[PDB]
Amino acid sequence: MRHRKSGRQLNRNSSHRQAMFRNMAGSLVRHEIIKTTLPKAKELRRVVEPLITLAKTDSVANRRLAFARTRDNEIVAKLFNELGPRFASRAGGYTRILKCGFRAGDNAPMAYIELVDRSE
Amino acid sequence: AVQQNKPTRSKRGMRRSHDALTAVTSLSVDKTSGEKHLRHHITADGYYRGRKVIAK
Amino acid sequence: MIGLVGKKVGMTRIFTEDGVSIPVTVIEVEANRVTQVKDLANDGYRAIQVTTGAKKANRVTKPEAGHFAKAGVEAGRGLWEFRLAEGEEFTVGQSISVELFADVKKVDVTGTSKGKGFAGTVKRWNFRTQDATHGNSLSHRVPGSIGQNQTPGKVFKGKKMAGQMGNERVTVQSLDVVRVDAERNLLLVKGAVPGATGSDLIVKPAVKA
Amino acid sequence: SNIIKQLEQEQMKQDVPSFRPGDTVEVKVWVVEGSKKRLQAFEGVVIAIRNRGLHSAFTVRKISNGEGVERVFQTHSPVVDSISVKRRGAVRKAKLYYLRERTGKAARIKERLN
Amino acid sequence: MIQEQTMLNVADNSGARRVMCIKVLGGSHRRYAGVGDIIKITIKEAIPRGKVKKGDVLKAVVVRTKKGVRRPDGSVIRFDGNACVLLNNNSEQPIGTRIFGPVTRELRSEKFMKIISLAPEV
RNA sequence: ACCGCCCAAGAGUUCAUAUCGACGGCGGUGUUUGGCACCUCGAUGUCGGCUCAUCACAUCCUGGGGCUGAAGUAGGUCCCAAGGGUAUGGCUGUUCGCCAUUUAAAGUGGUACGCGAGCUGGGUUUAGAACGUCGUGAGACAGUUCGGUCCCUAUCUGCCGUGGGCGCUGGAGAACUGAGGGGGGCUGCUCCUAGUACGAGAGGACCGGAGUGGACGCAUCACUGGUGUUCGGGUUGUCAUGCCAAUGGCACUGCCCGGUAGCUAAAUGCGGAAGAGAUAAGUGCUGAAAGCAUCUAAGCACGAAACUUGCCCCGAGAUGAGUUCUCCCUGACCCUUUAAGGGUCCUGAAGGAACGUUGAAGACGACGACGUUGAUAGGCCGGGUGUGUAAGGACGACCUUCGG
RNA sequence: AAUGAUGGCCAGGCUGUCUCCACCCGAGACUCAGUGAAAUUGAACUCGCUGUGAAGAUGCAGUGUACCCGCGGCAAGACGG
RNA sequence: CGAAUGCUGACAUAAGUAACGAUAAAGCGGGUGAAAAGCCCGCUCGCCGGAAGACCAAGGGUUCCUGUCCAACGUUAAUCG
Repeated sequence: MRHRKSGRQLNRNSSHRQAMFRNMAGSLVRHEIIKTTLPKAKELRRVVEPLITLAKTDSVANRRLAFARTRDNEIVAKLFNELGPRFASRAGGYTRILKCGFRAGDNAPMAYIELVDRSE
Repeated sequence: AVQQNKPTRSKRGMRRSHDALTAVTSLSVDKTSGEKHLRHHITADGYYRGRKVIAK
Repeated sequence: MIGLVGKKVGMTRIFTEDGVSIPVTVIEVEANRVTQVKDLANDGYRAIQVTTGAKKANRVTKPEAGHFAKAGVEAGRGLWEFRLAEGEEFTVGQSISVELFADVKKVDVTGTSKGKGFAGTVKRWNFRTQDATHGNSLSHRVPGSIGQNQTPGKVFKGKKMAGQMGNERVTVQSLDVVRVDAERNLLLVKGAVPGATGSDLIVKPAVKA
Repeated sequence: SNIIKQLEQEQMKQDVPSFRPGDTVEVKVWVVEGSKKRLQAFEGVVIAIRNRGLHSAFTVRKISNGEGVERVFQTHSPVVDSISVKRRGAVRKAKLYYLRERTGKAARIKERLN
Repeated sequence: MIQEQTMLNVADNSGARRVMCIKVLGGSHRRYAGVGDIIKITIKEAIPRGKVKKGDVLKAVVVRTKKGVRRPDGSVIRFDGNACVLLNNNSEQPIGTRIFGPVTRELRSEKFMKIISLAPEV
């Protein structure tokens, strides 16, 4: 039964579902790349991509908001200052999906996700 | 809550007959160096859609 | 007057002049087409094969292309036979209008219902509940007894058992008439057709007379 | 969605009045009495609002000389002929379920006369 | 919407403030009956000098149930509390002589025409 | 034992079968109380409740039909007829039972006195303690009261759904037949034709026209709600976050006031059927046999919800492989246990497939849409659910001569 | 008198105990990876229906029906353990 | 020597299924490596705080530290213990 819903369960707790995406929230700004599980990365897009729409707005609230989730005012200071001019005029498409194997530790499907422009 | 008579040898195969593994065989051949790479996957050299992404 | 079936657009509550409420089925039917002869002549029983809708140029496959190429027709979403009622009778290839429901006063609905997968038996057949307390031993929803003892000792075929139900064709006939727009090709009917919304469900003039 | 969009884009009401969750409300609902038609009052407050267009709602809470007969109207069903405001309310939230058990001497809310 | 032993208030001047649903009329298994339904019920109290005494039993002509009342547009005029008006055995009509509070126009058919003569509401 | 029936006292006001019957007579079934001990004592768990059933018909209502000491009504009785239907509470472990009140009406019986590898344990056969009684006791009572442990991860049969494989004598994509199967067969009530028929009168029609049930099955958000821990606002303290401004957490989401879209019923449409056939009961047609005659023996009409059609749906692996529409396409060698033959050089067509972006399709599978071209999904511009007056800047005044 | 995790009954309050169930959040149940058990076991190519029989049949006589093999469920039977 | 619910030794069987020992939670850079989720450093999270902190007694017998190895052990991998 899942007509018309959005989100995921992912063996994970809402507040932690809430949180466990958190640290990334500013994080992958910091290095711009990882390996990750695609569905999570897929969702990480859904985790990040929707969050990345944040990447277009600088005023007081967001400063709390980007600090608001992932609990940090580090990365927020970054975007406030630096990345704004990067994606001036794109209808999205700020990250890109690249398949890279399977975690040798667990057979899980490996995935590199990176900013469409990336470029730390 | 148990079998009541011990099954035959031959049956055991048939139950095992659909569990046969399936081969991939759909290899994809890249355009830059030609290193065999899975279709839709960055190469072992980290290549996909032809370009050198990442860099390792 | 053969029936006309559409995509289960959705539904509405149709509003009137004097306090009349009409929550009606909403459905899409394009200009229909009968595409072949079925009768004595080539099969011995009479039927009218009908496809409606459209397909994207590249996907009309040569034999079906030939099927439509031999037909020389646009692609439609599916070919249906309307069994010829001695006034019913068609031959290949005609693109159809909807006037065939001039009065009807009742039509059908038959098509894939809402997706459900393994529905619960409590829902499929309106079974009962056991009590939720006073020593219930893990049986808040089981079906309970099904059959007899050392006498016939077998399970009668057809027994209503819980499982997948719905999400499939469903004939809905003898259905009051409310309203249509031929100019828009909707069908808006007091009472809402089965299936998933957006479905096709066989809408035909009443067979219960 | 573009099917009924034109279908019922022409069936939602034409000139609905002012209310909030807690504004005073009275749906003159043409009801059956004898052999002639007339208008009979159902004056109340909104405790619950539904911004859903034609199938929406705007709530009326009367007091029926002690026990009301409670009404969930259709703003956009022509069975609601019209609304005539006696006063609006001063509300905070969306749904004034509190408007009921609040009675008599305290049952009032001030006018949000702004 | 009156069911076995439904809490029952009284809309009448008989004194009894007490009634309780025990049997619906009109057809077997009739479950949720109200509005204009008549059912078998029993009186549990009255006023001191009323026309009924503790224990007298009768049926019902409903005028209120917590479920309120539907109307032409799907709209409903809904009841706040389950208060009712009983009926005679033979003459029908509420055993009383003065009735008060909401009834239902759905009881309007000239059979309960007696009440519809002089009410404060409906 | 029960039911069934045979005789005819007699009754019955008449009349032995309107409806009863002496004394005697002959059956049927196998359900009550019984007999017998052939199987189970290296285990076949007891009473009753709860959910789910199923058939027989010695017919409860409905249907039909006959008769009747059956005027309408309401009975009594006999033949046909098994499609559908078949109460809610109090009292006690109870079944039983009784009782209160309803209805068309609360039919009788088999199935290990159905059903514990689906539930419970209140009763009845364990250890504690009591009273009456009975014996010197030990203890007993088939006399009575308080308390007290219930296990199974489903091999096979079976049954509900859902796939892979192979064949149908070339391959591929469409539309098919309808052998055969399965769900439905309620009606209550009330109003008009008809206080008319009957019936003195009462009261009460036949066959027919109008309205409502309630139960029941299919359908849908499209009311009405509900809900909705991702949609909002108000709050208790505090962790603490360079301190006035803001956090997040934590406190069951901290408590509380709300709630999309969908999903849903108390909300809203829908249906019981119309139709034909055959009849049946039983009665109706002619018919002599037996000069009559007759429902019978030959040639003629009707007859129920009971059976073949009318309705839905399923449905050619119907191995009897049924029916029509398409279109893909017709390579060089040899060789022998030389033919429906094995092997060497060109060719891979329809299509399919696979990996990718996906949905009211979903356990998986399986299906659907769709594969950059991809509107497939998201992302960027217009929508506006639901919450319900954010936070922050400033502003001045607010407080003193003005604000009266 | 007072007392009681004491016996039996009747009032008030209360509410999903029930007519009659609806939605939502969590942990399993399902797919992929790795490791990896037990009770049980004459032998088996392991259909229904009437009847007969150490007297209640998968395996007897007569008789109808049925392409090969999985996967998710259910618990009448195998006098199941 | 076939049968004694004989005894001892070896191999089947259900099944590649149940199960993987508290519902306090994790995330990313950098290092090694034949080979990082589980090891080290770094930067973030969250939980306990009359304890999941610090110290005696009894009991225990080298488990303490440094180098060094990956057969078996560790309910998986292991540069680790």
